[PDB]
Amino acid sequence: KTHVQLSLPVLQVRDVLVRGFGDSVEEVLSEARQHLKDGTCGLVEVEKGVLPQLEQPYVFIKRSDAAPHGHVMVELVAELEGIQYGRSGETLGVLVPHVGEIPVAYRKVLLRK
Ligand SMILES: O=C(O)[C@H](O)c1ccccc1
Repeated sequence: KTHVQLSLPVLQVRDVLVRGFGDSVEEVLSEARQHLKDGTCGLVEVEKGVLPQLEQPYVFIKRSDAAPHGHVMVELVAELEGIQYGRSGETLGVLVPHVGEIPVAYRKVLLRK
């Protein structure tokens, strides 16, 4: 399937133990996609002071369309040193590895895979 319904645990930035997916745009997009497949991906909602507490390159989920079965359609966009790889809509948050942190909420998304 081209899209997969996922429920992403929303984590507080100060709880996150592993603050990015790796060291290159290509690696972080690869690792994000793997963690989204394996159910080991969390979402941090972006506000003032969040991104400097996480590791670049960043992986964002961004709205790809204006929401089947409650699931917002999203795609992945990476960022390194102020350059974005991908073009998409509003940021829903930044993806990180999930290693057992307790979430504050779930974000229902339909991920373009
Ligand atoms: O196809 C799968 O195994 C799975 O749906 C999946 C989820 C997220 C990204 C890629 C693939």
